[PDB]
Amino acid sequence: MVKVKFKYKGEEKEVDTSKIKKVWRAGKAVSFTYDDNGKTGRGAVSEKDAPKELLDMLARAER
Amino acid sequence: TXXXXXXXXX
Repeated sequence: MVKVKFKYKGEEKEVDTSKIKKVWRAGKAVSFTYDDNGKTGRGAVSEKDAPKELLDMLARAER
Repeated sequence: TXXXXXXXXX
């Protein structure tokens, strides 16, 4: 139940932590993918602006 | 400049 708010192509958006699938660490940024109902959408934010639940998800995907 | 930096938001 954590929200993540990110800019996509100069457009503001956000989605639930749940809805997210893939979380990659790309330098200072967190890159990721999510399920926007049927389709898959892509997005990213800086590691500095990220909610704790996201960053936990990132550490989990690094095992 | 404004740099508008065009923010380019790039």
